[PDB]
Amino acid sequence: SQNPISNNNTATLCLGHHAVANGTLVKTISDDQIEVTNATELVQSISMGKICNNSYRILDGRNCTLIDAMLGDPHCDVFQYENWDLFIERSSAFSNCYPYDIPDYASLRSIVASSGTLEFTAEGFTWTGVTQNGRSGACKRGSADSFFSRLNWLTKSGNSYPTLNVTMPNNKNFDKLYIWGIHHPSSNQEQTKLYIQESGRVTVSTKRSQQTIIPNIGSRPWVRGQSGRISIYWTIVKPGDILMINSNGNLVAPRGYFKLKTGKSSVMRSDVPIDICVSECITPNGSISNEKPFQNVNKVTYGKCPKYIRQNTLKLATGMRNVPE
Amino acid sequence: NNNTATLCLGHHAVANGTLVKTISDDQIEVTNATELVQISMGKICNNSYRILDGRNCTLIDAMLGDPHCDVFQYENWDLFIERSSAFSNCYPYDIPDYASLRSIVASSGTLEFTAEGFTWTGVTQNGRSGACKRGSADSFFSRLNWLTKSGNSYPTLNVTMPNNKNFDKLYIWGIHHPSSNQEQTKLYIQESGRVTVSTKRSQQTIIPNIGSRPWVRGQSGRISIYWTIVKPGDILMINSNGNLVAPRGYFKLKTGKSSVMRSDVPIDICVSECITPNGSISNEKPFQNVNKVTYGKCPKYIRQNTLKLATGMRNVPEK
Amino acid sequence: QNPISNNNTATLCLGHHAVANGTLVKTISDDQIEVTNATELVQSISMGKICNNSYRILDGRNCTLIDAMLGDPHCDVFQYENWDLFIERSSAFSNCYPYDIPDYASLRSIVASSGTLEFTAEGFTWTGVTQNGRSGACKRGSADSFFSRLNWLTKSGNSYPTLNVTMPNNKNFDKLYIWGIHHPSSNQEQTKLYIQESGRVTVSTKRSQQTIIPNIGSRPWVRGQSGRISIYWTIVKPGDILMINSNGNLVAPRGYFKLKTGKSSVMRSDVPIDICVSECITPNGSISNEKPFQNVNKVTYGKCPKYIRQNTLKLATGMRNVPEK
Amino acid sequence: GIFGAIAGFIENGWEGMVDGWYGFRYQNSEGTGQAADLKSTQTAIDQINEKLNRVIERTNEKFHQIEKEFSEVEGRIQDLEKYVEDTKIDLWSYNAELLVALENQHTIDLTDAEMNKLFEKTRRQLRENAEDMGGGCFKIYHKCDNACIGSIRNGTYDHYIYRDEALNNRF
Amino acid sequence: GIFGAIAGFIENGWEGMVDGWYGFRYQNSEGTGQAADLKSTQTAIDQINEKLNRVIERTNEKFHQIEKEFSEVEGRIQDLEKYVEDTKIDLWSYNAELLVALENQHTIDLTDAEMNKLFEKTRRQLRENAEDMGGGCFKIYHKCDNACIGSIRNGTYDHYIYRDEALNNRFQ
Amino acid sequence: GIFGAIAGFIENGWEGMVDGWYGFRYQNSEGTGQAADLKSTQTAIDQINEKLNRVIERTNEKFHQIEKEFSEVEGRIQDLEKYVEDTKIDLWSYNAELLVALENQHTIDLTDAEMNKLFEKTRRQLRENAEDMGGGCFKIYHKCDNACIGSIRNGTYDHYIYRDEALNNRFQ
Ligand SMILES: *[C@@H]1O[C@H](CO)[C@@H](O[C@@H]2O[C@H](CO)[C@@H](O[C@@H]3O[C@H](CO[C@H]4O[C@H](CO)[C@@H](O)[C@H](O)[C@@H]4O)[C@@H](O)[C@H](O[C@H]4O[C@H](CO)[C@@H](O)[C@H](O)[C@@H]4O)[C@@H]3O)[C@H](O)[C@H]2NC(C)=O)[C@H](O)[C@H]1NC(C)=O
Ligand SMILES: *[C@@H]1O[C@H](CO)[C@@H](O[C@@H]2O[C@H](CO)[C@@H](O[C@@H]3O[C@H](CO[C@H]4O[C@H](CO)[C@@H](O)[C@H](O)[C@@H]4O)[C@@H](O)[C@H](O[C@H]4O[C@H](CO)[C@@H](O)[C@H](O)[C@@H]4O)[C@@H]3O)[C@H](O)[C@H]2NC(C)=O)[C@H](O)[C@H]1NC(C)=O
Ligand SMILES: *[C@@H]1O[C@H](CO)[C@@H](O[C@@H]2O[C@H](CO)[C@@H](O[C@@H]3O[C@H](CO[C@H]4O[C@H](CO)[C@@H](O)[C@H](O)[C@@H]4O)[C@@H](O)[C@H](O[C@H]4O[C@H](CO)[C@@H](O)[C@H](O)[C@@H]4O)[C@@H]3O)[C@H](O)[C@H]2NC(C)=O)[C@H](O)[C@H]1NC(C)=O
Ligand SMILES: *[C@@H]1O[C@H](CO[C@H]2O[C@@H](C)[C@@H](O)[C@@H](O)[C@@H]2O)[C@@H](O[C@@H]2O[C@H](CO)[C@@H](O[C@@H]3O[C@H](CO)[C@@H](O)[C@H](O)[C@@H]3O)[C@H](O)[C@H]2NC(C)=O)[C@H](O)[C@H]1NC(C)=O
Ligand SMILES: CC(=O)N[C@@H]1[C@@H](O)[C@H](O[C@@H]2O[C@H](CO)[C@H](O)[C@H](O[C@]3(C(=O)O)C[C@H](O)[C@@H](NC(C)=O)[C@H]([C@H](O)[C@H](O)CO)O3)[C@H]2O)[C@@H](CO)O[C@H]1O
Ligand SMILES: CC(=O)N[C@@H]1[C@@H](O)[C@H](O[C@@H]2O[C@H](CO)[C@H](O)[C@H](O[C@]3(C(=O)O)C[C@H](O)[C@@H](NC(C)=O)[C@H]([C@H](O)[C@H](O)CO)O3)[C@H]2O)[C@@H](CO)O[C@H]1O
Ligand SMILES: *[C@@H]1O[C@H](CO)[C@@H](O[C@@H]2O[C@H](CO)[C@@H](O[C@@H]3O[C@H](CO)[C@@H](O)[C@H](O)[C@@H]3O)[C@H](O)[C@H]2NC(C)=O)[C@H](O)[C@H]1NC(C)=O
Ligand SMILES: *[C@@H]1O[C@H](CO[C@H]2O[C@@H](C)[C@@H](O)[C@@H](O)[C@@H]2O)[C@@H](O[C@@H]2O[C@H](CO)[C@@H](O)[C@H](O)[C@H]2NC(C)=O)[C@H](O)[C@H]1NC(C)=O
Ligand SMILES: *[C@@H]1O[C@H](CO)[C@@H](O[C@@H]2O[C@H](CO)[C@@H](O)[C@H](O)[C@H]2NC(C)=O)[C@H](O)[C@H]1NC(C)=O
Ligand SMILES: *[C@@H]1O[C@H](CO)[C@@H](O[C@@H]2O[C@H](CO)[C@@H](O)[C@H](O)[C@H]2NC(C)=O)[C@H](O)[C@H]1NC(C)=O
Ligand SMILES: *[C@@H]1O[C@H](CO[C@H]2O[C@@H](C)[C@@H](O)[C@@H](O)[C@@H]2O)[C@@H](O)[C@H](O)[C@H]1NC(C)=O
Ligand SMILES: *[C@@H]1O[C@H](CO)[C@@H](O)[C@H](O)[C@H]1NC(C)=O
Ligand SMILES: *[C@@H]1O[C@H](CO)[C@@H](O)[C@H](O)[C@H]1NC(C)=O
Ligand SMILES: *[C@@H]1O[C@H](CO)[C@@H](O)[C@H](O)[C@H]1NC(C)=O
Ligand SMILES: *[C@@H]1O[C@H](CO)[C@@H](O)[C@H](O)[C@H]1NC(C)=O
Repeated sequence: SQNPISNNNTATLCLGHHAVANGTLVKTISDDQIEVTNATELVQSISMGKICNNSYRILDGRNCTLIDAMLGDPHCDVFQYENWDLFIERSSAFSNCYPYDIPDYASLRSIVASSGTLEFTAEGFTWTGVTQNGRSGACKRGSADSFFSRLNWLTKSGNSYPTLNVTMPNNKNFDKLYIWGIHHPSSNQEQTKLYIQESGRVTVSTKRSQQTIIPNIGSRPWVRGQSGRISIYWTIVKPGDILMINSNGNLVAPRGYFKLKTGKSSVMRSDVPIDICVSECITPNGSISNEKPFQNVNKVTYGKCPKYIRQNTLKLATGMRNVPE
Repeated sequence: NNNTATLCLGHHAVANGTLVKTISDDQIEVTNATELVQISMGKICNNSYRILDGRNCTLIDAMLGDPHCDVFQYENWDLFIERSSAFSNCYPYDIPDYASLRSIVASSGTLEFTAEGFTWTGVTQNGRSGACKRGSADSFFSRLNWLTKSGNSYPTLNVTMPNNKNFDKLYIWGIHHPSSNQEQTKLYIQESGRVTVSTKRSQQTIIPNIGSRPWVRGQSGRISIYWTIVKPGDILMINSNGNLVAPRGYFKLKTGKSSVMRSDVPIDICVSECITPNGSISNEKPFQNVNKVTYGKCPKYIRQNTLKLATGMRNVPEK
Repeated sequence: QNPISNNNTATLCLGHHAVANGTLVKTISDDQIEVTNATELVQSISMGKICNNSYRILDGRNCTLIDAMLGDPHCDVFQYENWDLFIERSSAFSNCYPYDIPDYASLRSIVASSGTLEFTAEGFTWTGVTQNGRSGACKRGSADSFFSRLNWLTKSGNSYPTLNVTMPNNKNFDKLYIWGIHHPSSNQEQTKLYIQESGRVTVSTKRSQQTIIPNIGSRPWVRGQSGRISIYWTIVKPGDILMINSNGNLVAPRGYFKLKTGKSSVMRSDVPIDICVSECITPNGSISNEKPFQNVNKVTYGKCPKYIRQNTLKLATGMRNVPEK
Repeated sequence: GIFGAIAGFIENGWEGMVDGWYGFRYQNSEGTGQAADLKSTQTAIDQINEKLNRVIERTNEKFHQIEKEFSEVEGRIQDLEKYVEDTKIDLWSYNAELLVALENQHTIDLTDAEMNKLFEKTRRQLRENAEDMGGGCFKIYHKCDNACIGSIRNGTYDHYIYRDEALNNRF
Repeated sequence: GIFGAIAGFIENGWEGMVDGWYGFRYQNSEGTGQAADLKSTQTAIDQINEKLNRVIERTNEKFHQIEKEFSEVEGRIQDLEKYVEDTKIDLWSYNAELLVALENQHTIDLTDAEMNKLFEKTRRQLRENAEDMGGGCFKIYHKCDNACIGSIRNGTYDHYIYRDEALNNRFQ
Repeated sequence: GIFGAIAGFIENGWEGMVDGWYGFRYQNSEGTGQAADLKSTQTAIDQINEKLNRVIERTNEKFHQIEKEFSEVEGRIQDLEKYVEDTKIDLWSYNAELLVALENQHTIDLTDAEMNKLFEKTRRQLRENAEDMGGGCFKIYHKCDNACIGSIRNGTYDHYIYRDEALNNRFQ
């Protein structure tokens, strides 16, 4: 101009944008890094370190698995008639009953957890010519030898084990789930002395499905006083369908059925403790905040959760580019 | 005024606009838009693709030769329509890996059957049951052959059947499961059965199971079905001393582009190149919210029932 | 209006660069549009041969992974081998006793991912039975033989006593035992080799078990044999134990294979292997891993571009091209 | 609009105009009039017309796939089959939601750009014979009949002819 | 910026301005001053406020899924379970990365535009009474009290009233 | 493009300009000349060079995967393995298609804007000493040698010293 004192009859009018002192770097299509006024984190990296029980109905398995609790293990009798949204399995859990294996244990674990209930109902299975309630020292309940509370170990009555045959029609409007099994003796003498016949057989069958499993007499590892085993199976009887159980030996009979539902429940393996709080997302690392759209805590989740990603941080700009003075 | 002139620029706009969504805004009005998510015709169009209506038969019953599914003999298709009111009306049966077979047959897209000269020495053929009535009389699956004793003898059957063709053969056989020991020693003489169907590259052996099953169309016995594929230059062999539900021939398998679908809607003449359980749908749009189960030139299924694309500028009506 | 540019005037024009020979790309606005430059993002061409100077490639030649594992006479050169990628040729074949493997693919995957055929012998005591049984269908050198890793057990004198042995895992890694059962051609051949009519094999750990019954019947001759064998495997973890009970038909193991959580695999190809530099491999030879996408094969191994359906994608590395005149 | 033309300095759109997306209105010695600009209109239509075919391909054939509905309860294998499809649906549902918003965002901006460019084109032509009145209107400071307007529309306006007339009335 | 306003012909922003994103700083006879522009500020906030909701819906509710962690090595069915999960993670990881890049790219584009929009909006009102000096500032060639600044701010600037005084001061 | 610079108000490009992307052409008493601009060029190259690295991960290693080729018919297990791979490929094929279309669109817009930004930068320097001819050209209305031209190109052109000379040329 220069005129150190500006004139009365003219004016100046400048335009501009705001700014902050300490900005933050984001990534765009154009730039690798670029400073903005404020940004926000989209990836939940921090867990709460515990499971919140006030949102969804949680159930702690303690030292019992979902299958042990279902089967009816002596030290899992507290779990009778329980329903849940999320069952929790601990790493230190175990079995202290008769040693067993379940062909396709994973599929059975999936079906029970999804239904989300252990609602058992006993039924009047009329067994003819056999001794009910078999007991074992490997499975102790109280001050006596016992067995799985939802299973029935059938053995010979006198000097004869006749061919069993029983009916049980499903007259309800829901799916019944029967859990049954078969025994595997350690020697030929056990087989012959226990169930008379040299070879047992268990033909469970409906109008459409059938299952026949033959025993296999042989030595297995010593497990709580037993070198024998018991295999477990299941058959889902549909509304109107009829259950039939034919066997001439080695039958571990079912006492009743489980009520199956198209549930919205599940099971999870986690070792963190459960505590009083509110959270709608649950991972093996505890519950997490479900406000962020993504998370880097765990791929395994249950409930209203954000989507898992390999990135640990994604800054979304919530403001303009910052240009300090 | 004559000394000056005014020239104004602008753009067009309409009375009734339409709302669309962008990255900037939730709902912003534009001059014209269009829908990108596909309603069904309520019927499966059988002009473009070859459609086959099962009516009261499944693909397996039509294959095995169930009395009320003999209309489906020597049929080929692009899409086999199974009705929910389907049923079996022959001998009660089960099949290990039922769904796996259903897919292989549906994928092939044909029930071409060719009877082969099987010699069965010393056994009664063409066994029949009252559970499987063909013309108000006892009968059996038309593609299977129930063999039993002849006289007081059931000899160890042993037959062979080479593949001297240039394609994969599909054999459908089974094994009878009797209800009691009396049926076993009456029908098959022996106390226990055995069936060994094998090739140079595989083998399947099955023992029967003497046990009572639920009452189905008169019988408490069962039959288990098992399939076996024979490649070009390979050879089939069937050894058995009891309970063999023998095959009469083979089905031709080919890498078709066919499939099977469950549906309960009418089928009639119309023009469409996508098919769902709800019916045929128009494939003009890129997406659809009718059914995830599809077949043909079909739009992609998504969760959303509406996605409005803008085909015009922003709408700014006059005051 | 004056033709000559006055000394009190000047012209200044702004412009962009151009090129005579442009290239086409696709934008959101245009299907084709001419740009000053472009680059390809789809590697559609392979080198035509597999490289072995980055990853260790092992040519399988006439043997498959399983035929090299079991000890097929013409695969004896593959003993105590290790790899990052095993190449199985289509012209490969088996030349020993005819066999099958229930879930053949699953075993193939486990060993290929392990990435090693490191074998270790163990002292199994098969009291009261013959060993080292061999067939005419498996000619090692110019004499009868059998799979080197398997041991065929038959009767001694006139008895096949109930075999029962155990082998604990006191190491610090997983043991993989390859074992099997033999299927005769008839009842006559059954009692001839193994005395007892009903053969049986029970292989059991403390928590799992696999019981197999033989299969009898005439089958097509493969190298002069109507008899067959089925192969099974058993994983024994650190701390667990192995036990094998059987009264016939046992094709016993001689030792264990070492298991690893490796980064190895197996590939089907008929392309030669030679010296070159590449970190990506397909069934069509190695591929250059500079471009982000590729269009050679969906099966890939190593540091590879993502397979897509498109054979060409042009990215613009330059502005809109507008030639002169 | 990011250029700030549509719903910006131009107050509103014209319903009266039919044969074009953009155009001119004017008044002069020979009364009022209206016109439409084809060149700018066509650029808008070309970009918009069938703009998904440069992203989503022509719908291809799909034959036998896998089971998506199940009457029975089977366990492990069924859970995977349901999970595989559930994963497919969400990823496509996202891509669809994403695409449409991007495509719409672009369609708003390209039309907003065309309006701005048409205004700049005219401004450059008039040079210093006219002035921005606001509302996308130009005040021309010389006698401009319909024949002179036409020259502005088709891009043949020579400002030097009306230089001395304009700059006199201007200042 | 692509319009070249922010980090362009505007040398820098102001830390002093705290009651808005865009505004005016002016100097005249009555003194200096400042005033934010609420219309341009709010337009930028409206768009940026929750701009992930227009593509990703808050969060989906999910229950029983497949097993993503295993203890035993099994083979085929296990390999498929692993492969399915990685492909999902890989595809979502890509979607998240691409999303933020475009969102961030767009966030800078719109704010840059707003600064440029307000600049042109001001220039149009001023007509021939002022000149763009450079640095995003205008020299107004007439007396302009705070009442006259408000008239520019609230859109009611009447350039014809000052035109005689303005033009005369420019050409001398 | 959207700014209407490249293939818009500027008629065509220069094949002769090889030392840069953007530049100048001038004419005065001392003849004609052509000079590139390094600032606009560098800004464009930094945005385009390895632009896919900002969205795509550094290609990582994949080891043992599922089987994607089968010589037999197996059914339910095989159909799923084929379906998983088909579903995967179609999604990456789409992601690749959409990415390239967006990045190409971004390239055309950013380059078109850098053209427009250099023009508007020069217009603000010249103030009222020059007029826009159209065709992206400027008519400077005063004595302007190569030393004066040079001051515009590096950004130190003081219009004030020429102003009085230019205003008399423009309106008389
Ligand atoms: C097939 O072959 C196998 C292997 O030879 C046999 O399996 C073994 O059978 C024997 C006899 O039953 C088992 O012997 C038992 O071992 C127990 C081990 O338990 C723990 O306790 C000891 C310390 O006491 C620890 O050192 C050890 O590590 C274990 O953690 C012992 O407890 C038993 O010893 C005695 O215990 C009580 C103490 O009150 C005494 O009263 C009894 O007399 C008892 O003998 C016992 O010796 C052995 O464990 C089995 N091994 C395996 C791997 O299972 C099969 O029996 C064989 N089958 C046939 C049909 O021949
Ligand atoms: C193992 O245990 C099971 C179950 O106890 C036994 O199986 C039953 O066996 C009996 C005798 O063979 C079967 O009896 C038959 O029942 C049929 C019922 O089905 C119908 O009922 C509904 C009514 O709700 C009708 O709508 C429908 O149309 C059917 O009619 C009857 O149809 C049969 O009728 C015949 O029986 C009478 C007997 O007085 C005869 O005089 C006539 O010929 C008449 O036609 C018949 O009563 C029964 O179905 C079997 N049930 C099941 C579930 O299998 C096994 O026998 C047993 N196994 C062994 C080895 O003992
Ligand atoms: C159930 O039915 C099956 C199939 O019919 C029987 O299996 C066959 O059994 C016979 C008898 O053991 C086998 O016969 C042998 O075939 C060998 C194969 O080599 C070639 O032979 C054929 C001849 O037509 C050629 O065309 C072709 O090149 C073959 O490669 C031959 O090597 C043998 O030939 C010789 O036989 C005698 C001994 O009998 C020797 O002394 C001679 O020197 C000569 O070399 C022999 O003929 C036949 O291979 C089996 N086929 C299959 C597919 O398994 C079962 O035996 C039967 N089961 C029961 C219980 O009856
Ligand atoms: C318009 O300009 C032309 C050429 O541009 C020159 O302008 C001069 C003023 C100066 O700025 C120079 O840098 C520019 O290139 C003028 O042509 C010039 O005329 C003068 C006078 O004749 C020459 O200067 C001297 O003349 C004699 C030559 O015998 C000698 O004493 C000196 O060495 C010197 O040359 C000059 O060289 C001319 N340049 C050219 C290229 O011909 C022109 O005069 C001017 N027009 C008007 C009306 O002033
Ligand atoms: C040191 C010694 O020699 N001791 C034996 C002692 O083992 C034996 O007792 C029986 O031994 C048998 C052989 O295996 C079983 O172990 C018996 O175990 C029980 C059990 O504890 O579970 C008893 C139980 O009553 C049985 N269950 C039922 C329903 O009957 C089971 C059952 O037999 C097995 O599950 C079959 O596999 O086993 C154990 O009592 C005695 C008997 O004479 O002799 C000592 O010398
Ligand atoms: C329980 C009783 O006393 N029932 C009698 C009985 O005389 C008869 O019922 C017969 O019971 C047998 C049991 O082995 C079969 O169920 C008979 O069914 C038939 C059939 O399908 O109709 C007869 C047929 O000839 C048989 N076919 C062949 C090839 O053998 C089949 C076949 O044995 C079974 O399907 C095998 O599972 O069974 C049935 O007639 C009835 C009628 O006379 O009268 C009762 O009083
Ligand atoms: C326009 O883009 C093209 C390709 O998109 C550029 O071509 C590239 O030119 C460079 C040299 O500038 C060449 O470099 C060579 O690279 C290969 C492979 O890395 C190497 O073997 C050679 O030793 C050399 O370094 C290269 O051939 C070529 N790119 C490709 C993929 O072939 C061109 O330079 C660009 N030009 C302009 C003006 O933008
Ligand atoms: C736009 O504002 C002007 C005046 O400027 C006002 O700016 C405000 C931010 C605030 O500081 C206020 O004090 C300041 O006056 C308004 O015009 C004036 O309105 C007054 C009302 O009393 C009249 O007395 C004046 O004559 C009148 N003159 C002028 C030259 O502006 C104007 O009303 C307002 N318009 C709108 C739409 O809000
Ligand atoms: C800048 O943005 C941050 C978030 O990026 C804001 O602070 C968060 O506000 C939310 C919602 O009110 C709260 O959950 C927390 O208090 C804050 N979280 C974090 C991680 O900071 C806030 O709007 C701005 N913060 C500052 C300092 O400018
Ligand atoms: C890459 O390798 C695959 C084999 O894994 C090739 O697939 C074959 O391609 C030929 C020629 O196109 C066809 O005739 C065959 O039918 C294909 N498959 C098989 C199983 O044979 C593929 O073509 C190869 N790519 C090349 C050579 O460019
Ligand atoms: C800016 O340029 C000023 C004058 O222009 C010169 O530009 C160069 C092209 C130079 O080599 C000479 O030929 C021109 O005369 C010069 O005075 C300044 O030094 C330059 N300043 C900066 C910061 O670059
Ligand atoms: C910015 O960060 C610096 C780091 O030293 C710190 O001193 C201060 O809290 C911050 N300054 C402002 C003005 O917010
Ligand atoms: C989360 O849990 C997993 C097991 O599911 C565990 O391996 C991992 O260490 C945990 N992550 C933490 C605590 O950050
Ligand atoms: C690599 O391949 C070459 C050529 O086949 C072979 O000679 C060599 O043994 C292989 N291995 C190494 C480590 O070079
Ligand atoms: C353009 O329009 C003007 C207006 O009258 C007319 O003179 C002329 O014919 C037209 N020129 C061209 C080249 O179209």
